[PDB]
Amino acid sequence: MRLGDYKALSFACYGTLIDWESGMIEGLRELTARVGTDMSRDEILQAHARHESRQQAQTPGKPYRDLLPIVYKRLAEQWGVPFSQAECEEYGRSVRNWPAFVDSPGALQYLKKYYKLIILSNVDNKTFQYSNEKLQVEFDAIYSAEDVGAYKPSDRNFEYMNGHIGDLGLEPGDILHTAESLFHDHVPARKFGMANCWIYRRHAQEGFGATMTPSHEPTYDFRFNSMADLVKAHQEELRN
Ligand code: NA
Repeated sequence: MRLGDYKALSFACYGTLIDWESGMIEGLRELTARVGTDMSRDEILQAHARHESRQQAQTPGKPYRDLLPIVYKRLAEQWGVPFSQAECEEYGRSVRNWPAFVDSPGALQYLKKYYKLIILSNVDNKTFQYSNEKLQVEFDAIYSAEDVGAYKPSDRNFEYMNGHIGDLGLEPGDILHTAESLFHDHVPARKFGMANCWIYRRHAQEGFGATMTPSHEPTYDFRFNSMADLVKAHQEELRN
């Protein structure tokens, strides 16, 4: 069972290629400073994961940049600190500052040589253009939550990808779904019978950070601690 068996990789973006945990810690810094209970990073991320995934279910058609402001409000109210709508809206704009993992641009450019690259992302298209600039690769397709009308882990996102990859000359069995989030990506990927590759960005950390804690952890065909390690295993495959 080999990385080279696939014509395409489908990538989650935020948490896999973009360091959204660092990004949102920064975007929430003013808000969490108001709380002054000195919350740990992961408590902030997990609190965000809860309000984000629930609001994504509540208003699946809402652009991510308009959804995160509601998450900010919910966090502020849960934590019991004051806030303004203007801060909420600004937090939804902060995605465009969320930094790439440093191995992402180089890894994606390497992978581009060997695979069509597909994005399957919990994001709106306007926001994602900024992330794509940070990533410095051309994607063969970008299937976003805005396109879909729903957020991962909804079935609709994978259905929407499967219904469009024919335009790229692909079938679902050609695609290795590559992602960090067990909850958003690997549970549904397995439900759709996709081969999957877990980029275990949190290998040296505890718990699931900005993704919901899955009750039934999914299997995965490949696992690597980083995009760099995915590339390393690929180069090794070609050596053999
Ligand atoms: Na994403």
